[PDB]
Amino acid sequence: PFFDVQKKLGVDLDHWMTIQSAEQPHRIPARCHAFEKEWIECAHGIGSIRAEKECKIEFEDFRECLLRQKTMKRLNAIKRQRDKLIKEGKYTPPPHHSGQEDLRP
Amino acid sequence: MWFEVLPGIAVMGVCLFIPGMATARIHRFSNGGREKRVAHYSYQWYLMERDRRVSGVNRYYVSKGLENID
Amino acid sequence: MNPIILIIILMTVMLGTIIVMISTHWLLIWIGFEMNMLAIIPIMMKKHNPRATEASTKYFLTQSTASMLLMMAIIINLMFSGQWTVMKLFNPMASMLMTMALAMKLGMAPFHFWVPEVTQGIPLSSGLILLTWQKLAPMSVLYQILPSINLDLILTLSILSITIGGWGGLNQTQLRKIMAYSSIAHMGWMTAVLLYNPTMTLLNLIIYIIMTSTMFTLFMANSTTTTLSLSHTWNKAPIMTILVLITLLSMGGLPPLSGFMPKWMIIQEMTKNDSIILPTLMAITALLNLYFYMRLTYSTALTMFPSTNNMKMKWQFPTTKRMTLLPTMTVLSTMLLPLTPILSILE
Amino acid sequence: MSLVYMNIMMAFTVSLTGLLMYRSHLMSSLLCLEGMMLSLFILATLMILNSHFTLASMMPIILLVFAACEAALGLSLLVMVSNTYGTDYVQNLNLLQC
Amino acid sequence: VAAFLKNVWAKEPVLVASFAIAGLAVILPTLSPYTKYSLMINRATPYNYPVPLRDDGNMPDVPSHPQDPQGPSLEWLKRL
Amino acid sequence: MMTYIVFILSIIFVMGFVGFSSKPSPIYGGLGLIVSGGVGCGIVLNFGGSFLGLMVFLIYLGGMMVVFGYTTAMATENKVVLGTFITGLLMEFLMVYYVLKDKEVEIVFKFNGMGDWVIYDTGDSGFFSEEAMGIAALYSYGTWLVIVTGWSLLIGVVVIMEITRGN
Amino acid sequence: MNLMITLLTNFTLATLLVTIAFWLPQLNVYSEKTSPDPMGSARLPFSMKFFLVAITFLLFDLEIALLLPLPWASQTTNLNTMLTMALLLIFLLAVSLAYEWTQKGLEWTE
Amino acid sequence: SMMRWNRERRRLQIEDFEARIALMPLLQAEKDRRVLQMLRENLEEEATIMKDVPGWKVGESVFHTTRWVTPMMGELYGLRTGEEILSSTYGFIWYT
Amino acid sequence: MFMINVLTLIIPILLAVAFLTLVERKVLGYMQFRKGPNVVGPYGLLQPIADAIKLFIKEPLRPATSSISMFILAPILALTLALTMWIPLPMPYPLINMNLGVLFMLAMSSLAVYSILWSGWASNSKYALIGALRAVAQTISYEVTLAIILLSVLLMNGSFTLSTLIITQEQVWLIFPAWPLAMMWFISTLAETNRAPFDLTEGSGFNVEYAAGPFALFFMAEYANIIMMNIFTTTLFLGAFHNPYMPELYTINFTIKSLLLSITFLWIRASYPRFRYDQLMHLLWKNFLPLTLALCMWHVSLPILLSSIPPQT
Amino acid sequence: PGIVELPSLEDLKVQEVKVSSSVLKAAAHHYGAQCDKPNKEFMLCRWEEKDPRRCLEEGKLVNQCALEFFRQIKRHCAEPFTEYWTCIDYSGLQLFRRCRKEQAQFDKCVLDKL
Ligand SMILES: CCCCCCCCCCCCCCCCCC(=O)OC[C@H](COP(=O)([O-])OCC[N+](C)(C)C)OC(=O)CCCCCCCCCCCCCCCCC
Ligand SMILES: CCCCCCCCCCCCCCCCCC(=O)OC[C@H](COP(=O)(O)OCCN)OC(=O)CCCCCCCCCCCCCCCCC
Ligand SMILES: CCCCCCCCCCCCCCCCCC(=O)OC[C@H](COP(=O)(O)OCCN)OC(=O)CCCCCCCCCCCCCCCCC
Ligand SMILES: CCCCCCCCCCCCCCCCCC(=O)OC[C@H](COP(=O)(O)OCCN)OC(=O)CCCCCCCCCCCCCCCCC
Ligand SMILES: CCCCCCCCCCCCCCCCCC(=O)OC[C@H](COP(=O)(O)OCCN)OC(=O)CCCCCCCCCCCCCCCCC
Repeated sequence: PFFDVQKKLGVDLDHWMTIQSAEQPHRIPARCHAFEKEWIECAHGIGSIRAEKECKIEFEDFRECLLRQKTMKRLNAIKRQRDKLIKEGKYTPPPHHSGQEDLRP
Repeated sequence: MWFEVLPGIAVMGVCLFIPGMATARIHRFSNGGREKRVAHYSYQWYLMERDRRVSGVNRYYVSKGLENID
Repeated sequence: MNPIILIIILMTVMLGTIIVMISTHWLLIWIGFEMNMLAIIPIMMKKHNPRATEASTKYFLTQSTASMLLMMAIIINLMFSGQWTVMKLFNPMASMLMTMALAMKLGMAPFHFWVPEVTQGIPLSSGLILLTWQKLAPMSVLYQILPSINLDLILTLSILSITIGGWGGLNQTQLRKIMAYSSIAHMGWMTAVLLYNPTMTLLNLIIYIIMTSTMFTLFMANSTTTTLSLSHTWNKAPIMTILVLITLLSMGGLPPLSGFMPKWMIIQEMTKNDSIILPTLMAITALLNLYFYMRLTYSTALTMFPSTNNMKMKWQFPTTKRMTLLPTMTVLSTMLLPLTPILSILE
Repeated sequence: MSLVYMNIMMAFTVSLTGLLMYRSHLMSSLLCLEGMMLSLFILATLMILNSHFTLASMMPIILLVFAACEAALGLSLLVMVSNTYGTDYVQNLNLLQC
Repeated sequence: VAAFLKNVWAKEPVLVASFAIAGLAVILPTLSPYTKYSLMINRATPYNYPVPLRDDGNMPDVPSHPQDPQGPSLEWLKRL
Repeated sequence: MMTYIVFILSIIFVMGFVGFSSKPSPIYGGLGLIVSGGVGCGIVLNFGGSFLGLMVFLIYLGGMMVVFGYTTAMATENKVVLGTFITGLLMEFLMVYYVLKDKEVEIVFKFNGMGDWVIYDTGDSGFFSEEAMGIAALYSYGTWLVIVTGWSLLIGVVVIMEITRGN
Repeated sequence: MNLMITLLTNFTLATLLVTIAFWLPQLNVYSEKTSPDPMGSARLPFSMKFFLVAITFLLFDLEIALLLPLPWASQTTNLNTMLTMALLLIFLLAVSLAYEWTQKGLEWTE
Repeated sequence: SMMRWNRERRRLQIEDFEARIALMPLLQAEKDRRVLQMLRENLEEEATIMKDVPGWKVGESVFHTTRWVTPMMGELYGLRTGEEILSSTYGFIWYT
Repeated sequence: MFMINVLTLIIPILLAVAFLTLVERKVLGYMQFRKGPNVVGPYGLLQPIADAIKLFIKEPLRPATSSISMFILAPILALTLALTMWIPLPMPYPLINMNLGVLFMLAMSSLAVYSILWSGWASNSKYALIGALRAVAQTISYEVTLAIILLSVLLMNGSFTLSTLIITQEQVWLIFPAWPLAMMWFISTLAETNRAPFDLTEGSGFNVEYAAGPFALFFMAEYANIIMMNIFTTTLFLGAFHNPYMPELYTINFTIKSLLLSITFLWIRASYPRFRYDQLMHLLWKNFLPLTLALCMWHVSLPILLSSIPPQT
Repeated sequence: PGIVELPSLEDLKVQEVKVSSSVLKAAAHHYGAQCDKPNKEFMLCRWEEKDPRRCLEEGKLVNQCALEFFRQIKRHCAEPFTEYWTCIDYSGLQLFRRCRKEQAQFDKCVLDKL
């Protein structure tokens, strides 16, 4: 049983640590505040059975914000192709990716 | 008498004087005649790396003032 | 033990279970389980003999391993969901680990290997606390994560608990090991209907707590810890034999008694869901529980085993033990089946 | 996911299988349990710092304190067993077979 | 109520000092006039950027320049 | 080599666990868990959790493992151990060789083979540490958490003094 | 990086001085001899009291681990709550010491 | 003495924070141009590396949404030398 | 350049530990109406050198140890932790200017009991093991008041930065608002490093089973900890004037104060009889710890009632 | 999904404020006094659009108005300001509290001449 005493008595014992989108000290945002805000505002009140299949896009964007699976897979792809082209001698790294260009600011 | 102990205390005091004096000299030597930049917080490191990028010699301790802008 | 310290420690056990029940954060679930274990350790070492220290060591090792698996499941949920809400789990690895951890806390088979040992090592009031109050927290956590539980894992745990708790009590003469294998079988019954209708899980939990509390309260009132010590009760106080008769015929699921109320309703919620084979195996396996219950009724109520001479002295003194709620528990654990549609209050 | 999480999870499983396969002593079991706790601490800390989720920075300390209190309780049990048989051997704890 | 106090100050002066310091530490923040200024300083320390507002037209209490008169003032902190 | 440094520390971490999960003796096991705590502190410190790594030193190693070694020194005074050690080390090196020759692996979850420097943030947190402020919020926001932790520690004192009494 | 260089230098100097101190008089040849303690061969009696002071240290050290973010927590804006919970943690540490006192737990190591 | 001097230290801290607040729009604008510079350079090098790969879309986002996502460390420094990577990803942590 | 900075830290540490033995024997000489060593060098200045060259060619004791590895690693950990306590000390500028240098020093001084524990377990004598367990229980006892006094003091600092603790004390020594914490701090640092009247490892000590070389290494780690804790007490209560353009004013000033405080250790070991073991456990758990909790509550609630909360930065 | 939209390298070119951090921190309060409006339009645009790509043009106004801030120092009070930011630049934490009289000379020259 989930005796919801916190909603009954109106006290906030531990809802504050529950999500990243909650209120943080000195307004420090989490790295996936916008993604989790979109996922929670999608999935609020519609129940979990509708929320697993009607908020799939928001939750997959939020999960890939969390773990960065697709991003690191894409960086593996680009770095692997780059190293293959350097090994074949068909590509050269540019001056700004060799560290010789007096950075912007 | 009691002043015989002062040579040993003086040698121990010189050995305690060496590390701080030497690290002050080394900090003034490695940083353009100035103190070492204290970066405990992320904003201080961002300003320090911005100094390193605008100095043009990849040393943060080369201070560019009004002679650099037009 | 100081009575003030005993009150504070039992309030700490109850506060740990309440923190598991009322909180919306996984760290507070874990804190409640840690507090519950930390406070129930002196209830087991109340009498300070080597068997209670061995039972407390086995309980510590199993519940600590379970709490560490529980925290690993919480942490993988934090990986794959970024949030701490006590609801469904967002990874089948976290779901498997949390169901394993709660199985180790409930003593469901094949993680049951601490329950007949620890209950044998500790007193009867502490065994009452272990077999009744310590089931309320993990069944609540299982109640709240049931959209994430794999059906195959929880049903394997359920039927394996029913069969092992059935075959376990057939070889036992110690009353505490009989009640412990009875515990394992009834936990299998509670978790088998959990993903189909968890209201029947709460119903079986309440009826089980009433029947186990009745039997441990009768054992405490009569100071009987083995079968043969329970056999002397007809010569000391005969009404207790009638009460253990009606309570053990209740716990075996025999109608018209109220221990038939859970499992019938459990069958009533599993034949809805196209499952005929599994509640049939469950019902047929429950006859083993009913067999060793009938063994205890043959030794206690339906025959008269020979007593000793010194029992004649114990006729001259009344029972002064505070048999708290024993007539209320004995009425509620037997005569409650005509009130079977009261179960909707658990919805 | 990240590469360091593989090593911290494999560390947790190594300390688990050490805790799930006793050799002789109860102290070695408690040490494997606290290695499990240490790996959970490191893993929770890397997630909470990685995501910049601010309020859960007080989470691993809690995960320390309770579990360390747990270890204290375990050490007490070990001592009581070692006051009965002279050693902390887990093969002395076999009275509850009967 | 006082003979006991001289008794415990003779026998255990460390515990009398301990409970006196702990008693002052509990009751005395409720009695000081300066406990308000702790909060009034700790909210007036700007760790964040004071993100400006879109001027709709009805904000007479919000300035349009930092040196405007209206807005929160920290002259109480300079003066005290 | 240096861009993998956190990874490298984690390797030593796992090596240290095979140091004591193999359980050679509880005292060498305590030493292995001390070395593991040191390198896991290094893992935490290389993300910016300075306070949490110093809690690994001050409270875990210097506070609790002291009590483990202290109790062990007053309560205790093969080939299975060596085989367990080499088996765990070889499984770890096979994992390292796989994820370094493929840059991707899947034991139970999918794991990238790149350095874990890639997943960081490219911003600054101003005149605080985010981790120090999240721990400072234990007293302002975390009231209930402080209540249950202080009650569990008081009850921990009570429970230890009850069960170590023997009466 | 400068810290790791400093730690490695200090550990290297420590290891080098330990290697000197164990191996510089191994160049000496001096002799050999037999060389066979208040207790002779009796095993160490377990003193319960040293274990009690160790566990009491551990519990108060966990309470100190809770108390450590107070210099950072004094900067908060919820100062009445912060002051209440700070004084409450130090009061529960005092209650732990009072219970450790009055149950004779601090005895013969008072 | 500590009352007067800690009040003075709070006034000096507020002065330094107001200096930072006056500087933050310039540093924010320079940071925006910095990260857009690095992403444009990485995009052009991705377009000239990922040509042989069949079915490759250069600059395809891994997110379904069209919202700006804050670029990861490996998205900016994924194609640079190891010194710039180490200096940018462990510079503040390893600074003394 | 930085390796030069590390060596100019740690070599004069070892030389100051060397001449601390001469200063100790001379000051304990004159406080006992006699002279200390003055034959060997001119006024005795070659006594630590003669002592070291004697000890490093003494025969090893060649013992049977229960463990080779911990018998080796106890002086290694001793010298390593005794030398790395020096690196965050702002004097006027630290070697490693870290944000949590106070917490670093507290954690590394908490790790030093493993040298006592391992070097007592490595000796085969069980009575030596009893001495090691008593010394470890003493040290971990007084670490409690180290931590709580340190926290109660740094509530007036604002952060765990050691270098900010100079900026704190530009107007007053921090021994004026916190002298009871100061005097309990001084006794607690006196009881950490096994210094009289708390040296119960003189009476069997834990390291009576080592050779003369490794005993000299344990001894010099002990004295490095003595000079270090006196410098730490100097920075933390008796903080000096700091000119950013002439740092040697701060260096000479904290040097003179740290020498007077180390001489005060020497002047305390020649003045009092030793505590019995339960009497210093009574000193900690029943005298220092209630006052330390009371003054901790007072220094929590005191910047709030005075509106004198220090800045974080 | 979609191709990400990034502006060109010609869109990102602007005359940089190539001064150090102490040169900025020395003139920080007069910058916040005098360069209020483009900085606040930029940070309002930056917190509302939540996208740097929508805040390029306003960002250039920031980099347009800071330089006009410094030229007007370089025309009139280059010597008191150089004497002031050098003293700010010596300190490791870059304190204001160590440099109050060069601050008084610089603020005197700014208040008179500008
Ligand atoms: C850090 C800079 C230097 C510091 C000072 C260095 C110089 C001084 C060194 C002196 C020599 C020390 C050698 C070792 C001494 C060991 C003995 C020892 O310490 O015993 C401790 C003794 C122990 O007591 P005892 O054992 O002597 O007495 C008997 C005690 N019973 C009954 C329990 C057996 O005293 C203390 O613990 C006192 C600690 C400090 C107390 C500070 C009190 C501050 C004032 C509080 C308020 C009082 C007013 C009332 C309330 C007002 C409210 C408005
Ligand atoms: C959705 C669910 C939410 C939760 C709902 C409520 C769940 C209630 C679960 C009840 C579990 C009871 C646990 C055990 C009792 C707790 C109090 C206790 O510790 O009692 C033991 C006590 C010890 O006495 P002692 O002296 O130590 O015994 C040795 C001999 N001298 O005293 C004794 O030993 C005295 C002997 C008799 C004790 C009888 C106690 C009976 C309590 C249970 C009543 C039945 C359950 C309540 C109704 C159903 C609720 C589901
Ligand atoms: C940071 C500061 C650290 C300071 C550390 C050092 C403190 C002590 C400083 C030195 C004190 C004075 C030393 C005097 C040594 C004795 C001199 C002497 O006259 O020795 C006589 C001896 C035998 O001479 P003989 O030929 O027999 O005489 C017959 C005459 N008809 O002749 C001999 O024995 C031969 C000569 C031996 C000389 C030894 C000198 C001492 C060496 C100490 C090592 C450290 C030196 C300083 C290092 C730091 C500075 C570089
Ligand atoms: C028996 C074995 C042998 C025994 C002898 C040798 C071992 C014991 C003695 C050495 C102990 C090592 C302690 C290392 C960590 C100390 C804590 C620490 O690093 O704190 C300093 C600092 C935090 O301060 P902060 O200013 O916040 O961070 C910089 C950002 N401004 O943080 C930083 O600056 C972080 C710097 C980068 C990360 C450095 C990580 C180094 C590797 C970890 C420890 C390796 C040793 C492992 C074994 C230890 C055994 C206990
Ligand atoms: C409300 C604010 C918060 C209060 C709590 C915070 C406390 C902070 C300090 C931590 C103290 C922790 C440990 C306290 C233990 C107390 C129990 C005790 O020590 O009792 C025994 C003692 C006699 O000692 P004995 O047992 O003989 O020991 C042998 C050698 N002494 O017995 C005694 O010495 C008698 C002790 C009781 C009488 C003391 C009276 C003190 C009066 C101080 C001024 C008024 C304070 C008002 C506050 C409320 C007091 C109730």
